[PDB]
Amino acid sequence: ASITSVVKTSELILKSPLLSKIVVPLAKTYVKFSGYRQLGFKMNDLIIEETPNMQLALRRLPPTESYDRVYRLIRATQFSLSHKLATGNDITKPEEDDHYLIPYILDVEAEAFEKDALDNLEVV
Amino acid sequence: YMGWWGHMGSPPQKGIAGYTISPFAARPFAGVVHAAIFNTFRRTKNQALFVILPVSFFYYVWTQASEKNEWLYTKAGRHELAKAL
Amino acid sequence: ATTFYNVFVKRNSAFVATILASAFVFDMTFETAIDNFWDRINAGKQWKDIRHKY
Amino acid sequence: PDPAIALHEAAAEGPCHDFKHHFDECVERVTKAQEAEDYDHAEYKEDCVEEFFHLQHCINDNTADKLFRVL
Amino acid sequence: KNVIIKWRGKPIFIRHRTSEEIEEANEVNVATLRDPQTDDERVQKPEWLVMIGVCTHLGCVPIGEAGDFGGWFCPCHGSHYDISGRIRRGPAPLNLEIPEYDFADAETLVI
Amino acid sequence: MTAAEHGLHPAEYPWPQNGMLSTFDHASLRRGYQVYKEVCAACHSLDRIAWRNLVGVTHTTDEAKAFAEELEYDDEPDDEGNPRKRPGKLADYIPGPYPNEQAARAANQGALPPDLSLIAKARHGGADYIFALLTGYPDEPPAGVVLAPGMNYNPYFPGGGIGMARTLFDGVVEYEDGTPATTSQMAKDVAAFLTWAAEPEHDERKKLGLKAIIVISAMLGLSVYIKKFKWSPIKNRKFIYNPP
Amino acid sequence: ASLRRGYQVYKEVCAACHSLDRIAWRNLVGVTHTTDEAKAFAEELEYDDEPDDEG
Amino acid sequence: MALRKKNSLLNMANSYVLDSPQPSNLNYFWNFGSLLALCLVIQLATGITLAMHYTSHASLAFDSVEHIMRDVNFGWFIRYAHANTASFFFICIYAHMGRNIYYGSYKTPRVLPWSIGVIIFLLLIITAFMGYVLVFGQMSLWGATVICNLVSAIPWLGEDIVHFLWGGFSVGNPTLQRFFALHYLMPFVLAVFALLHLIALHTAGSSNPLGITSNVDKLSMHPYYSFKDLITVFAFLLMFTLFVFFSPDKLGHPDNYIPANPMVTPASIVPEWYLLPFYAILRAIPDKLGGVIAMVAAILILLILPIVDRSIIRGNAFKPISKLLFGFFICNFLLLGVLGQVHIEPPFIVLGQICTIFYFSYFLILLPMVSTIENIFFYIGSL
Amino acid sequence: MALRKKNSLLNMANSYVLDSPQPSNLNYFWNFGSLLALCLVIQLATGITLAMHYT
Amino acid sequence: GKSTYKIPDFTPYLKKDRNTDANRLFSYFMIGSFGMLSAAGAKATVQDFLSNMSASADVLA
Ligand code: HEC
Ligand code: HEM
Ligand code: HEM
Ligand code: HEM
Ligand SMILES: CCCCCCCCCCCCO[C@@H]1O[C@H](CO)[C@@H](O[C@H]2O[C@H](CO)[C@@H](O)[C@H](O)[C@H]2O)[C@H](O)[C@H]1O
Ligand code: FES
Repeated sequence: ASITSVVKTSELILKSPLLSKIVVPLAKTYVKFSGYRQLGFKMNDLIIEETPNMQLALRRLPPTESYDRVYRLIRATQFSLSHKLATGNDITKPEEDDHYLIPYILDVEAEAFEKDALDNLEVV
Repeated sequence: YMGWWGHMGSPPQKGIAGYTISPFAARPFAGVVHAAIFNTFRRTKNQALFVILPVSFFYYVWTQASEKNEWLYTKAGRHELAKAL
Repeated sequence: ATTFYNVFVKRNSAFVATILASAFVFDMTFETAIDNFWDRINAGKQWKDIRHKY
Repeated sequence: PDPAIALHEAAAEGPCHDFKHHFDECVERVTKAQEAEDYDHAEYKEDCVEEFFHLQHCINDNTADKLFRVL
Repeated sequence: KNVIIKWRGKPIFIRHRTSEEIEEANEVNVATLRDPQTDDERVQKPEWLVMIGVCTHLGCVPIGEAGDFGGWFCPCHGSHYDISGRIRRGPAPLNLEIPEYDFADAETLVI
Repeated sequence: MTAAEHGLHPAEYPWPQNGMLSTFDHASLRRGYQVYKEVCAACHSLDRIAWRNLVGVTHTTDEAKAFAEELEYDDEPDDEGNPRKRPGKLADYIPGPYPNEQAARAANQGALPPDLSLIAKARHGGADYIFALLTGYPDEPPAGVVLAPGMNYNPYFPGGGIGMARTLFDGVVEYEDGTPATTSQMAKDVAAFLTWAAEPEHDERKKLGLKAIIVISAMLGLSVYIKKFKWSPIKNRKFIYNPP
Repeated sequence: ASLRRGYQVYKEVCAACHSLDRIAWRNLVGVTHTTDEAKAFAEELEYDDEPDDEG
Repeated sequence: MALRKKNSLLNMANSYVLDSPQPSNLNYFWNFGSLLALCLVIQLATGITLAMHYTSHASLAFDSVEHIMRDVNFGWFIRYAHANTASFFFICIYAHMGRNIYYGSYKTPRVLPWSIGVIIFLLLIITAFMGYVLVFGQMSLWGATVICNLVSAIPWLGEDIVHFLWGGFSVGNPTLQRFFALHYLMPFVLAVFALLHLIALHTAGSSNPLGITSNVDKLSMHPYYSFKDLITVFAFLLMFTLFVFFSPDKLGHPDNYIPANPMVTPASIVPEWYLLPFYAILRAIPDKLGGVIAMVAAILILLILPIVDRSIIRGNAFKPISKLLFGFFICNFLLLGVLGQVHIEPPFIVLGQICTIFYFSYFLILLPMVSTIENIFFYIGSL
Repeated sequence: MALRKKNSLLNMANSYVLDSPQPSNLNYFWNFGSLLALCLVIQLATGITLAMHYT
Repeated sequence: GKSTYKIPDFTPYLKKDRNTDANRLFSYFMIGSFGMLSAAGAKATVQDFLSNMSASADVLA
């Protein structure tokens, strides 16, 4: 799937009061059970990157954000291979789980999807 | 998507220092007792439901099915077998 | 102990020679040891135990 | 004489007494049913195989180890 | 009696059917038959049921005289064939195939 | 299916050869051969066993050659190309009681006694099945069983009706070793013998497996030490991150 | 036509001492002989059947 | 420059087994690849050895296998090793496929290694099926009979195709000789495809249990994975030893020690355990043609995982709902296996149908639904 | 970039049988390589076929 | 957490006698034992397995 799809659908849910009332608590528990925070990841670190779009979004990250991401992946890989979890400051707190990459990938995809649309335009 | 040593395709790394010691300088089995007990317990507890739920359900299903099948091919189960065919 | 290292381990040619000579000795002695053990746990059962009647 | 004969009899009178009685009662019913006329022109002819198996299966469970111990 | 002749590695059931057997087979209404056929379509001679004795389900060989329609019973999945060798009960889709057979003499057939 | 249609499943008897480290009892094997020779061989062949196979298992070379030399086997034709017989040699196979299947069935009211060389591997249950079957003929079939003609009731045999009658009775064999030849003793011996016939490598196979288990266990232990040793730099790696 | 004549020489002269083991009667059909002629040749001989019911 | 990098031939070995950059965090489920390589080598070694003793003529095949068991020095071992390693090959292959499904190894950029893998799996099934026939015991024959009569369901030409494959009107000598030739050949084809799926994988490298890139932190394949692979080799050989030396017939069916008899049908024809799930799928569909299509589709449907998994995240390590669904899928696949060996009787007929529907609905309905919902939960749940 | 160059598997075929750069002046004696490949294929095809009939 | 000259704590894993010959020798004894059993195992495997090619029992008769 496209990140655009995920983001749009999520916005439909957050708009509807009914839907948000039932879905937002579920999603919070889901993320607690998911347990990526226990390896010191931010959600966005888990998005599949071996796609041309995502490679481009990663190249557009500010240098600091990019260096931090590389550290989080290396740290997590080391916890993975050790079968240890993050402790203390390594655990991602809910307030630190920021969508640092979503803006960049949404821009890359916006252009790619406009390009597809415009490749199919018919002069009326 | 993967390169080779020297151009693996990592975003540029900076600011991480990695440290390690020689295999000859380390105790390879340091804290193995603690890990074998406490670490395995932690990791198993965290994954237990994902094994127990499907296994317990499918075992119950099979148990019910095998017991019904056995009962249908008894004398007592003659009539219920006749209807089932 | 340094002596042991220097003689049998330091040169790989020596280490491989030591391993293969050890393998030869192990192979021969292990054969003999298993044979005796197998004969004791299966006592009076094997042909060698009843052959004397014939 | 055959060790099995004694072991089987002992196991029937003892730990497999309920199954012995089942098989016996079955046999009584079936023999009596065969005695009655128009049995040959019946749809379902009852056997005692099930009860026999329950008995034999029980006897074997209580005897197998004991029998091989005396050979 | 039913004979078993190997013919192309498959078994051939040849039954010398009695008068009352023929009668039993000529009863069943064609309508109620997975594979609708009458005995006259199957045999070219009412006293010689010649069939390829492979069950039409997977390809086991039915044990004859057994069944529930007293013809042939496939023990594998419990399919019952008739005295015409028509399928009556169980998984099997078709009636037991009839080979191409001709009576050269009245006492010998080629298959 | 009905339990009848499956057959009663045989008990698990404690055979001498059950057990990872246990061989066959060769004295039992020898007794079992004598039961085969005096009872089963009347109807059943043992076509895959040669006289040489008994040597150093049940019999000395002399005893086995004596058994072979009592029989006549087909030789190569003489110089006029007429057929000839010779006395048996150790390389000969133990000969069957019937020349073909048709002869076998004719002698057994239609039923074909299978070859016993593999029967212990060819039935679910193995020795236990053979033992259970030979000892499991009830005096009277369970009330209500209708046996087909020429069939005998035996619950261990699938369907219940077997073409083989009860054959082992107390003292049909006179064992040469003074063992009391009870029905159960003879069945135990012959079942051991047939199990050996089906898997004659069994004793050697389990000894080599013991050696293999020991060596492979040691190599497994050492391979774990070596893996942990070589990996310890990677497991023990620590990082310090200073954001640039 | 030569092949057919040659078969007759084989049958009347050579076959007294020499076998032709790899040739079946069916091989002559449509080469030297019609199916009927070849079946006639085969039916004059006796071959080993499968055993009867008494074996 | 080092010789291992300079020399073209050495460089190819080097790139695969020595300097190959691997993620540093592969867990033990990444070891099934090398076990399958070990199985494939044991099968070649034992297989070629048996071929030196086996006779493919139907009058002699079964006898030749007895000759191997009884007369050839260590023949018993070579025979049982070959027969049991075929079972272990399928345990390892199901494990390896299970690993790939759980960790999303089928996702971009690894669709090609996955798709070639699905073909390797088909070749393994065909290889093992033909090998089973070579013994020419009762299960050999009745297996070949049943399975090749399914081809009869192909419309119009099916019958003709069957007779062409058998080389005759029934399974018999021609079939046995041709299966011998093909069973010898197919493992070499299987080896080539195994090598192609690795070459295909080399472009992306191995996935890892976190499903993130490993480009940041690589480890040479040797010595780290070399020595890790030895642990599972010895664990495998311990399991191998227990079967081959101590219980060589536990995984098999006694019926194959009766010589093939086209007249007598054995008590029950069930395939080898590892085929049983597909056999259950086939039984579930009442139609003959339907059943065959379903059975093939049960394997080919793996090819659509790259499409139907809609997750933005690779693998299940972090997806609790997907993990539960996967647990149900795997257990259902085992229940299908069990239903492949029960008799076609109530209540297993209906149960088999339900399990078959569940099997397909995982790929067609549940995985697309669940993966879509988890995408939304990750995004909303981390806002 | 063209698929035959992009895709790893196709690229290997490409490098050997399609874009492989050859000298422009090879004479007919450079053709025995491909004949030996053809012989090897005929021998595999006929060989595997005979194996299906040989005992 | 900032100075990279302050090597992280490795005292849980560091061997005190790490540069002794005793220490290296031990680990090579493990590697060498493993090589020894592998050599003995390979010899056994090869010898047993290739003996299939020697005259079988029917031939020897
Ligand atoms: C005079 C006949 C006769 C004697 C004596 C005889 N058998 Fe049989 N046996 C048969 C016949 C006939 C069958 C086939 C029964 C059937 O298929 O209904 C048979 C079947 C068997 C079977 C296989 C049953 C199966 O599962 O297919 C075994 C095992 C067996 N016999 C072993 C023995 C042993 C052991 C002895 C004596 C120690 C023995 N038999 C004595 C005639 C005999
Ligand atoms: C002979 C059979 C096979 C062999 C020898 C084999 C071998 C391997 C090896 C060595 C690897 C790399 C190491 C590993 O991840 O375990 C691998 C990776 C892989 N194999 Fe297989 N394989 C076989 C069959 C299959 C099958 C049937 C599939 C799929 C249906 C498959 C799909 C894959 C995939 C997708 C990967 C990449 C996984 C990853 O590292 O993320 N293979 N295989
Ligand atoms: C993936 C590789 C292979 C697999 C999965 C495989 C599988 C099998 C199986 C399942 C059997 C039935 C075993 C039995 O019950 O006895 C068998 C038999 C056989 N295989 Fe293979 N095999 C493989 C490779 C080979 C190879 C390369 C050869 C080389 C000729 C070969 C030769 C044989 C022979 C001769 C038999 C029959 C003898 C016997 O049954 O033991 N196999 N194979
Ligand atoms: C380089 C490849 C090969 C060469 C050079 C080759 C050569 C030969 C030769 C010279 C013969 C004797 C021919 C005769 O006079 O009848 C022969 C026979 C045979 N070859 Fe091959 N062969 C090759 C590949 C194969 C392969 C791959 C198979 C696969 C099984 C095979 C199967 C056979 C068989 C079954 C025979 C005996 C039947 C016969 O003689 O025709 N061959 N081969
Ligand atoms: C490049 C490698 C070098 C060439 C490889 C040599 C191939 C075969 C050589 C030996 C094969 C025959 O050699 C023979 O091996 C077998 C078992 O393997 C041994 O046999 C011994 O052990 C086996 C079981 O392990 C018993 O069944 C046997 O009764 C006993 O004598 C013989 O004592 C030995 O003389
Ligand atoms: S095979 Fe005949 S009933 Fe299924």
